[PDB]
Amino acid sequence: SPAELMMLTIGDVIKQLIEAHEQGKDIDLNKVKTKTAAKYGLSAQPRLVDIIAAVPPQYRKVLMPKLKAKPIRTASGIAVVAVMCKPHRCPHISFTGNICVYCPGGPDSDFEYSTQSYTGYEPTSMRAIRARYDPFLQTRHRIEQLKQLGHSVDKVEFIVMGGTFMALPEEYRDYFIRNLHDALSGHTSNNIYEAVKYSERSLTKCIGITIETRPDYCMKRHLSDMLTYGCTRLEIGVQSVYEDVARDTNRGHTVKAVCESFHLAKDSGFKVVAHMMPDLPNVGLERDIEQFTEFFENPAFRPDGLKLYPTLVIRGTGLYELWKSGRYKSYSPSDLVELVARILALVPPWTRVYRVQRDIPMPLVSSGVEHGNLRELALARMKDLGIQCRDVRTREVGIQEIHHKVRPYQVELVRRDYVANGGWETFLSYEDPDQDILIGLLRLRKCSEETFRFELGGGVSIVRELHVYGSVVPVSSRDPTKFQHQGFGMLLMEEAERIAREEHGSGKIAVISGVGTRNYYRKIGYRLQGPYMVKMLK
Amino acid sequence: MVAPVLETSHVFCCPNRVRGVLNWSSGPRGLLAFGTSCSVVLYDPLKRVVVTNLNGHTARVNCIQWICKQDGSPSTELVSGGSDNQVIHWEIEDNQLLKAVHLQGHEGPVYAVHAVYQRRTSDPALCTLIVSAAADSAVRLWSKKGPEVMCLQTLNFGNGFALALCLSFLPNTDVPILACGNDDCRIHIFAQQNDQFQKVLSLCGHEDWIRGVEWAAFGRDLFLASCSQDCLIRIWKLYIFAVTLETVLAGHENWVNAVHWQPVFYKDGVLQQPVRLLSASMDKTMILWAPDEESGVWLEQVRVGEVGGNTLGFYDCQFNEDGSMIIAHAFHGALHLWKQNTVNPREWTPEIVISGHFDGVQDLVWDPEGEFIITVGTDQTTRLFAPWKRKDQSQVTWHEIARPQIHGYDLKCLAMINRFQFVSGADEKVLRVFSAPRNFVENFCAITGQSLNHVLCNEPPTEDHLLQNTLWPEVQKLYGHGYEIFCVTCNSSKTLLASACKAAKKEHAAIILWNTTSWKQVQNLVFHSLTVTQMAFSPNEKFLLAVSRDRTWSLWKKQDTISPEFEPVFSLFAFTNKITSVHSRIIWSCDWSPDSKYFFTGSRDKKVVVWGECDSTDDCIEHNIGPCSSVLDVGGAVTAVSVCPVLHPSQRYVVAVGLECGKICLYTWKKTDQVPEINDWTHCVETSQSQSHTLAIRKLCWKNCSGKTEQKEAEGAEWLHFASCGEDHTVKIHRVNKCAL
Amino acid sequence: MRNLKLFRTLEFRDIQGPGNPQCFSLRTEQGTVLIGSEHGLIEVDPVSREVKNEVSLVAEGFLPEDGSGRIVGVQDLLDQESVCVATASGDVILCSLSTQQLECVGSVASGISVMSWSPDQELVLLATGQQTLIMMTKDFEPILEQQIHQESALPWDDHRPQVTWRGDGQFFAVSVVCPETGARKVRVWNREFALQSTSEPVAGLGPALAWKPSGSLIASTQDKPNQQDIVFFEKNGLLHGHFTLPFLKDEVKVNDLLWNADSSVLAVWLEDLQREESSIPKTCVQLWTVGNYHWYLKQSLSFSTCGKSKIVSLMWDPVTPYRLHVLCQGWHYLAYDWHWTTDRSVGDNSSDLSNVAVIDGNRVLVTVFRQTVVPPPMCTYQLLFPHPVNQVTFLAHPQKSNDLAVLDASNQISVYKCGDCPSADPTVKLGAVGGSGFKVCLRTPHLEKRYKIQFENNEDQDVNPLKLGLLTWIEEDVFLAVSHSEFSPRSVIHHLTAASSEMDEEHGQLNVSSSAAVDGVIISLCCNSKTKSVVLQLADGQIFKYLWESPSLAIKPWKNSGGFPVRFPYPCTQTELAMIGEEECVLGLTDRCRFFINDIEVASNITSFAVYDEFLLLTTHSHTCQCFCLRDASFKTLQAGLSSNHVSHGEVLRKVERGSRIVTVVPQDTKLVLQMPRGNLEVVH
RNA sequence: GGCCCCAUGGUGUAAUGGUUAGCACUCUGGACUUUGAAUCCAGCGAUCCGAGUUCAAAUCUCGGUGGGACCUCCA
Ligand SMILES: [Mg+2]
Ligand SMILES: [Mg+2]
Repeated sequence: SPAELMMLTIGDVIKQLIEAHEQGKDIDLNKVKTKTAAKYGLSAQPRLVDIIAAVPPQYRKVLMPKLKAKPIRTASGIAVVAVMCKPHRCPHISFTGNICVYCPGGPDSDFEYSTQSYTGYEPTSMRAIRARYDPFLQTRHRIEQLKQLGHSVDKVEFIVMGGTFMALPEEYRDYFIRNLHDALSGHTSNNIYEAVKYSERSLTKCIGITIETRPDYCMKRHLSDMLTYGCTRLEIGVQSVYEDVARDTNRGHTVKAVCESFHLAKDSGFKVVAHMMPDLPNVGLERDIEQFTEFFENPAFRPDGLKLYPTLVIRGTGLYELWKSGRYKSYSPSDLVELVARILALVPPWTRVYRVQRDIPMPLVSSGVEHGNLRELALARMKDLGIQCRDVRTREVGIQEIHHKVRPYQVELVRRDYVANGGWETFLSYEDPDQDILIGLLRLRKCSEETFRFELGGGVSIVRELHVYGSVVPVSSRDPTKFQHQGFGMLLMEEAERIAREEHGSGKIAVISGVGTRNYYRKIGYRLQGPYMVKMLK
Repeated sequence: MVAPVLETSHVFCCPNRVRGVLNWSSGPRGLLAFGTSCSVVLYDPLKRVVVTNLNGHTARVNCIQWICKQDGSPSTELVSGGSDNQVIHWEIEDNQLLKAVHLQGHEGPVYAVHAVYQRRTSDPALCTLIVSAAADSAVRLWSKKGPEVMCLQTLNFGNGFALALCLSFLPNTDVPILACGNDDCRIHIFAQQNDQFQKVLSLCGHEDWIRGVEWAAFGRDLFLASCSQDCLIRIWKLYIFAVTLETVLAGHENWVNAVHWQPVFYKDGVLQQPVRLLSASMDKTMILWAPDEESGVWLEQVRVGEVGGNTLGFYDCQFNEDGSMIIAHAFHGALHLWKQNTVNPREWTPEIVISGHFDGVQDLVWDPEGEFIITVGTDQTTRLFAPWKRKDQSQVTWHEIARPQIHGYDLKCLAMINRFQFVSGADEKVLRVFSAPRNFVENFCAITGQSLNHVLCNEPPTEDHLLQNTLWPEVQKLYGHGYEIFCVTCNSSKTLLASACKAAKKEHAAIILWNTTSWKQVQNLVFHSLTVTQMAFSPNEKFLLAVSRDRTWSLWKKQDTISPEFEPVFSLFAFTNKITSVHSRIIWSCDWSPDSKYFFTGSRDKKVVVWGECDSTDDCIEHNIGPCSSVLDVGGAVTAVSVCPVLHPSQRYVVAVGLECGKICLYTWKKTDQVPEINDWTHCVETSQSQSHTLAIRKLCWKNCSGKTEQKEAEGAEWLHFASCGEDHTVKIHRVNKCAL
Repeated sequence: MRNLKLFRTLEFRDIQGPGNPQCFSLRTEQGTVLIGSEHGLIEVDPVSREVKNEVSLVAEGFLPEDGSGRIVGVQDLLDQESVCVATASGDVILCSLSTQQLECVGSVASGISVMSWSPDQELVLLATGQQTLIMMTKDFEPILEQQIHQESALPWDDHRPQVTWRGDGQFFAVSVVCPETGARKVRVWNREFALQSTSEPVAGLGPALAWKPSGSLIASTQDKPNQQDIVFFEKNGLLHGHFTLPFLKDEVKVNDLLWNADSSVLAVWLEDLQREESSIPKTCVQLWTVGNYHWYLKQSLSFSTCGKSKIVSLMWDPVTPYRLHVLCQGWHYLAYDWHWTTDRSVGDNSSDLSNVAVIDGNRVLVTVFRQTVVPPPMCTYQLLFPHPVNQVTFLAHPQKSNDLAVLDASNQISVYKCGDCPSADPTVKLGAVGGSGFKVCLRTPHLEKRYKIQFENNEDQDVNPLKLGLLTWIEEDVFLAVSHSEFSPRSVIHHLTAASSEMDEEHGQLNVSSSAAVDGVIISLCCNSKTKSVVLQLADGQIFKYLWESPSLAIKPWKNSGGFPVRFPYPCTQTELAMIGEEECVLGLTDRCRFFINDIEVASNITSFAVYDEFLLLTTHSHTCQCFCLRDASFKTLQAGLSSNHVSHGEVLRKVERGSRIVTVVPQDTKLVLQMPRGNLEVVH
């Protein structure tokens, strides 16, 4: 077949890319394919992945920057790896009888071999099913795909997905945690502690893990279990801020439990991401806008993250009968886009929005969403109405380089202060004032008088996150065009130390680090006192 | 003799998960040594039958290394390791465990061991030198100066670790040398001077963890294989004593896990000194590097590799005594071997090896005719073991020939329905039933030698035919149970099936009966309050029992049938409350004597109660059911009880009682027919540390050879063959002499 | 955070009326107030003390002459000159004015209880005495009539229905004591009588009801075991929070609740119960507010309960943002005006620590911004007082600009002062910077004196709860306050000198040692920090210089550069004084975003500004802050720089977010504190 | 060797001097911290090669390059 000539095409195309590089002249890529594709008799332009595939070692090293496919996987600062666990029943079906109304799929649903809330057809689902829910295989597959695309996986970030992660026995959970840490590091451990200790000295650094949970399985014991695992971020389903809704939907808990979980998690040192759920089947539009104004105004709900989710009706669920019988009529697309525009206008300047729309395919959804591009339509309507969206997901350096073209020219130190679920927090950042471009951030806090961890008692200020945005520069590398190794972290630590020892009036500064980042803090002057990095400031 | 003997016939197992657990001794008829669960297994590839086992460890075994004989004789000593923080030295002779020394003092599981016969001139009889690197951020140096052991030295690598070690001797002398790599992307050389190991030099090599080092003394020169993790092998040299860097040969694309020089060998008196190199990596390939004939630069020779499914590469590989074969240990647990084709050295052909589940085997079923066994375990796999004929030759071998299910759930139970039918209780709410294709029966005819027309009533495969080209088709699917299945058992008539599921209330702890022909629920029997742990049907096919976690049982007797086509009904004839119960804790086993009127029970209270008395079947008017004789106290939590399916002259009732630790014990019982209820039980034969497991025992199923109703052809009619479905990955089959009448 | 301040009170007494007041309303375009008595309508003008129109309903056989009959309510009607009135006998009359024409426009058999006119007057709602509700069009053409009636009742509930409209007039809510359950119940309808919702069963519901103007929460009150709280319903009918009044159990009654013109300030009316045999009762009008969902208490006013002080009705001004009208029983008229501000300390740069004092009723939440930049709901330290606080101010001495002076309702001027030894007095409690282990090195003030104000003779003060406003602590011993004389526009400036020489005894005496008289209403007073010269703004906005150090207490008009009088084109709320090179200027700002250096407008889009030691900082309405120097700049230089047409560059301009308001300035750190409408803080350079 | 016809994006054909090119397969980018291959929306890309006639030609004359067709010499 001419496809055999196709690899000659690559065999020619590579022969060009290095050749010009030998004499150091940049060569255009689209037109070189076009030219050395009509001479060998091709009927399809080459795909970049096959070009990246067959390259000699040093030539791969020198042509990765000019042959990077989808330059957003490393434009945020980490490498996302999504894994799931075994199908299991949610832990409020015993004393209630039925799981939440709107949940699609699950172990006892009509979708065969379906994880809870993740029916059968999201990409992570086919990634995990063929591995039969084996963490080793899944993480290796994701890493090898990310290396196929031509990215650097030197900094990894795990996300466990599925149902709830606490309704499982101890053996299965520790099996997951050790397998993940060993897969990233290369060891073969027996318990969690050995896995963590070898992961600490590993080369491919780990940054942390994110777990989803219900607020009723978020207590002191569970927080201890997380802090042993190395987790550094937690997500709680906070559907609706109204008590009537959270009882009429068989949610199984109350808002007060959610507020208490917020208090405990933020006092311990985590970062919490809420799952709000517009268009619940009793609420309405003005009620939505009021509940979101309350959620971003009440100093008992202010998170450091958000993940919106418009309602979708799916067969074999509680909402399906209500829709069929003549209740819970949906929203028209225009008013939905208007509403989403209003929320994104209300979003505060320190909350990062991750996801706006569900990944559910068109044939599955019976009603509720037409275009799987709601964020861009919402932003267009913002620029239509004159209002502005000013979160950090649309102001970090990486995003506003692929979008637009401008780059920071003058950097300044902005500081914000707040009142969280009962603690006093600060927010330091280096960013461009005149252009609204963010670079790096920090999150201090003064622990309240309801802490339950021994290390944080007696005059302790905690740091929950450090993150400098840009492009993923591997460890010990130095590049003068990216931003991740220019020296902002040292200045942020200096100012955080000054704040914690002069304004907070504290005695200990503690950092909830990951595992691969631990060595980093050892060059600052910190120590280890458990799952924390402490330092005497006096 | 008067006291019958117990012997273990067959063992099936495989290496565990860990890197470095493999070795061949350098000598004729060298013995392969690997590690399964918490034991070391010696097996000869040529015999294709396991040699023996060397128990004594407690945790998972990590690394095993032989100690070669300098002359070239088969090795004697065998240094081991484990995750129980102790290093065990072994001494073998005539395939029997001679000596075992428990060296201890490690605060952390060991990962690297290396030793060699030291050659001091002050008549140091069998003076060795053991080195062990563990998870204690330190390495220890030992010595077995005869029948005594003492720790020589301890070196701590700060908060780092140690990953590879080897000992050798400097040229023109006998000064010890030690190559110790670490996670510091670096290897160190320590030479023993004065009387303490010192620091000599610090090489700057790769940029990843070193997953192996190896010395090679050729002529008067030293060559150091320095395998790495960043796809880079690096050969060094050491000459009179500075070290120099040499060829940096590469060609792998993933982590490279092992490297081993081909060892010297004696061919017709003259020793041979080959210069080659074998390695394995995650990339699912093996590269055999040899230098060019004219130029000294190293080049690839062969690219032997495995293509099955989408599994990963290999953790270890071993070459041979001289050059004949090659073995590699896969990821999921597998052994791939290849011998060099005489016509083409670059050509290599597969062979036959052993296998087994890589997790605890939960259940086992013997074939009704008695020629294959089906085993199911937590490894989410079902394996069928059958014999083979090695042409006109003795020592018939049983080994894997099929793999009906590679299902993705955690299977827990098993049941036969017919000659080729299959029911598996997974970790879901559905019972899945299987049938057999014609390829299986055709291959079974081709292998076992039984005629095709006879098997249908008118070489064994390798890793490729089983993992990819073997799957028994599913025929139906049974719903109805609201929770995961926990106990499955059929009846001897292959008509009624019974199932039980995990439960926490009375409604969920109800057993369900199904018809074989029309697969619909015959009846639902409700009793107890927790999950029914064990169940089986009566040999005369009119009783039932449901000993469960609630420390009770059930006696669901059969009711008379008026209409022939009507499905039979069951009624509760006897029961037991907390007061009537004699067991102190959870019950986990049951079996009936094949006398239709007595049965056994086994709990976790270390007591075996033989309460039967289910006689006078025709005139069973009231309940006269209770304890039958004295309660035996073996001394451990009994997990499985079974009764041999044949009766014996002096009213003998022989039972194979297991325990928590593998302690398969044969007991013999008879009612005293008098108010003295002592000495009714007698003890026949125990099991030693060579015929027993190292972990739990799950099912001691016997062999009921219904094909041999009468002993047609026998070698004396004195043997009984039974199974031990253990938890330490072993499916060992035992043979026991019974009697002589 | 900011707090309210009283700056204008208008009191007109003894209106010549035949009977006694029963209801009243306003005519905002004319500024005249209508008062429906038990005899006939009366039209009054408070700024001139006259009664122009006086209709006699009794004469024209409408109001019975026996001495009874209730006017349901006087309602002014827009784009006209007539008034729509009602009578408890069950009639609605469209009585005109001037021409004295009185025509019967509606008659119903059963009597009428309450009249409710929507914020736009095209649909009116009436409630009958037969327990039915009539919806009428603007021209009194009938539209519809539907019945209201589709643990026990509170004892002093008078069974009087109240009706509330939304701000936009789309929905309304009816409060009725349900005969079945004998409990308060709320029903919500839309414009065309669609039954929107019914309230949830709640025990102990009060009688009050006031839908929020913008509209998300319906105010009400509930008496729970051991407390009395104000609860907020929503349109659906369910409770969505509450807040607790600071009073004992079963002691005070809540009369009614009413909202501001922009859903900002909520006024609650409280009356003391006569449970004790004597139980000398008290009247409370309390002005609260909302911050970070924590309800501050900013003002508390105390009348006399019985006698010639019976408070008959209150009305928030529907047009003017912060203006409250009070009608007493003895034909008495009161008008109160307020405006927002914040209290901050300015002093020598080497020693001054910038401070913020925020009122929360009986506490003061001080925050020192030089060391601990603290969010609003938290504070550095906290001062506690026995009875609610009204006015708070800082000392104006250049080297001592950290000594607070807190005034309270019962007229007890405390003097909290910072010293070497903290003295460990319990009145100063650590805020968010104290606790076990947590400790920051700072010095907290300690109480020094509890001066008691003395007034001339032993008169009964007045029915006015407040007699002093705009207290200024110009010197450690000498204070300043201003009062308005009722009859003449003559305003009086007092001198509350320290009669007590030193720390002789607690409960010292402050004596009025002087009283200067200057014609015209005074709306604001300020003083210089270095020269300590005092500037007054008369009602017109004219700027008069005042000399307290002068024995004659002479008041001279402020002279501009050319020695001419200075007059603001408009009344100026916030005023400060600056030292611009070699001239002193009366910097000022209006409610309509105007800057008024001397008398010349130099901007038209300013939201908030602040002047510190040669540093003028401004927040334009274009979301762009600015900062100008004053060390060597000139009036022309500032005019040209702030001309708004000179090109803006990066050295001065610095963008901010939407609605940022400057809080304070930190010079030595060169830092600025901004508060957004959400509530948080931001620091820039 | 004349003879008659043809050449358009990588590929398939559209379009008669206001000159100044649209559709399909294919490729690339964003929604996406659940995805190179799915959905939606945007985008990169052509009139082989010369002289010219007409103010002006993917459109007309002549060329010479490639392809197709009739009688071809030729070996
Ligand atoms: Mg074409
Ligand atoms: Mg793509």
